Amino acid sequence: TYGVVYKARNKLTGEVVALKKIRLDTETEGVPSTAIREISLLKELNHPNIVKLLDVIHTENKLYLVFEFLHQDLKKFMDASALTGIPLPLIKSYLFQLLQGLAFCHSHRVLHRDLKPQNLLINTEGAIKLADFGLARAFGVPVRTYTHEVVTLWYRAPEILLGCKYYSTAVDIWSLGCIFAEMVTRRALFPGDSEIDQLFRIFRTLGTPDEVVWPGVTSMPDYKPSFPKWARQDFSKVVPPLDEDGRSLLSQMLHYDPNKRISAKAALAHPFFQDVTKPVPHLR
Amino acid sequence: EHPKPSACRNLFGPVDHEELTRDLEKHCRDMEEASQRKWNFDFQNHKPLEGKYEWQEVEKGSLPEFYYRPPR
Amino acid sequence: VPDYHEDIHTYLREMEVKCKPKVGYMKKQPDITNSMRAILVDWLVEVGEEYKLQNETLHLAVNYIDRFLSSMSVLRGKLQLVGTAAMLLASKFEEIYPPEVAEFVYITDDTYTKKQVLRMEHLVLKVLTFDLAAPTVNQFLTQYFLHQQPANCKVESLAMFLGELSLIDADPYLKYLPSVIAGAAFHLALYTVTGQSWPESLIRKTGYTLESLKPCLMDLHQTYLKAPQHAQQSIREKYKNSKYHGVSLLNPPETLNL
Repeated sequence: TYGVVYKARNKLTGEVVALKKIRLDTETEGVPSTAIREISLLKELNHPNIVKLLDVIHTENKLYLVFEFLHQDLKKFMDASALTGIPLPLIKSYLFQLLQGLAFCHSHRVLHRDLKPQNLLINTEGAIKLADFGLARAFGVPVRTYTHEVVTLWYRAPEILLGCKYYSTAVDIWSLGCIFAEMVTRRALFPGDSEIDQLFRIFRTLGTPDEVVWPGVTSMPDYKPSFPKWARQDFSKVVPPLDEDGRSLLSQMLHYDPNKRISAKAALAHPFFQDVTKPVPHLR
Repeated sequence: EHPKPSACRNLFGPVDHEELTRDLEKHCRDMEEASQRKWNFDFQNHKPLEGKYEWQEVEKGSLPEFYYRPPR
Repeated sequence: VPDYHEDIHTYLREMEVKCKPKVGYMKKQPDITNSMRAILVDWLVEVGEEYKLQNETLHLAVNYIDRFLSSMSVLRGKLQLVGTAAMLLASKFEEIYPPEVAEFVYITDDTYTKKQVLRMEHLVLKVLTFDLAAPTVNQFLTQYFLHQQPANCKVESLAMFLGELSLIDADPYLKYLPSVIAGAAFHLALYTVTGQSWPESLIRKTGYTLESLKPCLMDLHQTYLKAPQHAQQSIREKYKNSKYHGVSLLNPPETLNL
């Protein structure tokens, strides 16, 4: 409550550790699933774009996790930077860094779910790292994990809202595309109140998902042909301050087909990423 | 119902409950040191034990919300 | 994912050696024998069939015990505790809705109290260092399945049967890596129902040839041919149902030309 966090710096030229406390009721199901899954999947992952789970300690009624310390989440930074807007080199850096971490996670059989801009942590060095792995679930192939509809509404893929049976690696790419398109304008693209209005907000920009663009939409459950015939908005207005190179990448990574959305390992060779360097933010 | 026919079946007869309890308890409280001294922190009761590490109190502000997120 | 599949397979191969029990770890145990491990795993399968648990949990659960009994000693009496806690820790990692503790206590006929199933999962999670994600013989057959013709039924179900028959007997299946056991299981059912041998697609991807699975094949056939006469008959009954194409009643092949 009061001492909710004990952030401990190091005196022997070491990193900064932070303490996350989990209180165990020890009455039913033992330790919760949301802790076991995160602890198991956050130790196999070691990339310079992921939080390092430095230590785990489990007492008779408490469970402490010693994490690396990152200064400012993306949400508060971009709230404070809304007046001047995120500079183009800075967002280029924050995209070339997150895509690396996402590709590494996908190649490491682990699937991230909720890429909320509150789950992305930056520091003074310009680095960025994925933070929250509680909803992460290892797949092996995308036909192993089922569906439970837990991810936050504003960042659900159009396939998840309609209801599927198995996930894929395109959910993370969709969320990453939303964040990219959203930091250029400093406005959440699709702030729907519920799933139905979220769908109606998605269709307004990318055009109604005709069978020409989406082969597997007609037979999809929770899809109906009584859908508005909204046009495909011109991308020159959806995000005005983008360069000529950035026109294509936002469109490929926001694609409809879950088997077409550009893979993270393939997004790093797209002509948008040609000259990327890391500046320092406003004191993190 | 008289308990499930196939699954409900004792395997290796009776056991000693008291000895089992003390054996589990020992090891439960044995988990100390090499972490309590590595992080020089009294993890038993959330006490910042003195040492090289500088444990500090942090207000909920000026800090990412990831470090005090209640489980859902 | 055909983009990341190669990297996932390489990572799985690399990780298969860390999450491995030591061979011949149990003869050192002064209270239990293989006739007890087989009984425990049999009871595990019977429980899993009566709770609608996913087949991935079983393969995981029997792994944790193999990484627990070879690290910390256990008496004869509290082995069922280890099995129950292994199921509890496996189901809270692979199942969407983990069953409650009271149900597991009810399963063992109220021999272990609710506070007793815990304080053991308390113990298991630290001896393994919280490394629960262990590659197993289900996670490898899944990768090998998508190369045995685009559409082939009754192959992805007998192979699972031969993979599950592995866990019952420690001798001599505790030596082969999961990637070799899965390869032998895949190339036995395929020869049983279809006829083609070890696919050429998976002899240039996994690196194994059909010569370097001969020990695994000769170990798996004997179990295939004796399964109806085994002392623990629950997996055969489990796969007798029509959910898995009823392959448990298929005639085993007699001889091989490998």
